[PDB]
Amino acid sequence: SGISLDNSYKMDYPEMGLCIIINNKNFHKSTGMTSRSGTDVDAANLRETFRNLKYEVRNKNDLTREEIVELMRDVSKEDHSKRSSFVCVLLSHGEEGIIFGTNGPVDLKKITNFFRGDRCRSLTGKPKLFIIQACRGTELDCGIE
Amino acid sequence: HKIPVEADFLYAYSTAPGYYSWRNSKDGSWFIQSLCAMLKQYADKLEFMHILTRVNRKVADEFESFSFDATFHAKKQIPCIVSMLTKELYFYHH
Amino acid sequence: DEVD
Ligand code: NA
Ligand code: NA
Ligand code: NA
Ligand code: NA
Ligand code: NA
Ligand code: NA
Ligand code: NA
Ligand code: NA
Ligand code: NA
Ligand code: NA
Ligand code: NA
Repeated sequence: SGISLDNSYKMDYPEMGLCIIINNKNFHKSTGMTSRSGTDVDAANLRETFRNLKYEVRNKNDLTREEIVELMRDVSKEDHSKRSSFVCVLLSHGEEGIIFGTNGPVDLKKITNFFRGDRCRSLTGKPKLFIIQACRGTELDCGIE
Repeated sequence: HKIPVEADFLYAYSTAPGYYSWRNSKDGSWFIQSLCAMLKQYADKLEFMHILTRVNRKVADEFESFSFDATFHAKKQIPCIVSMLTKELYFYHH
Repeated sequence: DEVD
């Protein structure tokens, strides 16, 4: 064939891939974390938006830290050979490097490590997108007119 | 050839390192509101980093906190695109 | 407006 360029990810596999949405609204009382009013609007918006991009959306609500880790592990062990990409959206409380399960924190590295090129071979070379709505600390941006 | 185990990840953070992130109890979070709007408008048109740059602009320009607490009032937010991608990403093909 |  003619000249070929290799500058863009192959996105014409049979499936776009999974879009996992973790929507943590209600937290165990003992954590002291507030209920994240408005997060259901986000989760619905994301579901519709990624639906129209032809992702296979899975919405999960109010997962413990243990459930988050097991969900990610299980998803990373699926066969993604026929999928172009992978998307995970995390909606929760957070701190720098950390997302909260309903009962306590999860290191973000623990979640993303399941999808490393050496640990999820059917996603090697494919884009893995992590979209994170969560605090990264307590600084406030005062802005400038 | 090998590829790095951290290659081909993109982290679309709602806020800059060290900062709070803002969520409106009625409308949803500033970042997710803006992300969905920009994907709806531009996913058939723009490469993903350029979509996310429009999201940065929308969050930066169109939102400012309102609070009865002076500590939390009139505050701004910028999201933070972290890319280890090795190719351009378009959600469309052909 | 709330914080996360
Ligand atoms: Na949210
Ligand atoms: Na990799
Ligand atoms: Na991978
Ligand atoms: Na990879
Ligand atoms: Na701020
Ligand atoms: Na981002
Ligand atoms: Na964030
Ligand atoms: Na936000
Ligand atoms: Na962005
Ligand atoms: Na802002
Ligand atoms: Na990139």
